[PDB]
Amino acid sequence: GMARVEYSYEKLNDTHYKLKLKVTYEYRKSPEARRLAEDLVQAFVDALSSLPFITVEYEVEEVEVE
Amino acid sequence: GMARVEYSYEKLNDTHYKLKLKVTYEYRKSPEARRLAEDLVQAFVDALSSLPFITVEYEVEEV
Repeated sequence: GMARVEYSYEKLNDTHYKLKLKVTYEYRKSPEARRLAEDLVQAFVDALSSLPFITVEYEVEEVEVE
Repeated sequence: GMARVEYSYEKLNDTHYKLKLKVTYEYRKSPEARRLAEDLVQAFVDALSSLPFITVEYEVEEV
């Protein structure tokens, strides 16, 4: 399908960067692509949240088709 | 299909960091899932690598 990731981030004094990711993707009505997209986005979520020197917030947006 | 993202990192400064990623996935015979997995990886990477406080090194493996 197709995917997009735009972000907002904020830097305050002595406070590690705060990051918000907006994840939008289309799975073209394919169940395997939907399962794989949710598993992969979640896998990226677990990797980025674990980073201790940055605060990560998420917004995921599924789209059936273009 | 299932997917997995291994990760590591190291300190460059107290603001700049180096993030390493290893993405593994399967597409379950679905062409749409395969391209979607790759577009998702490219989107995350381009977004993270555009952050001035992050440098990204990554590899992708199919299973």
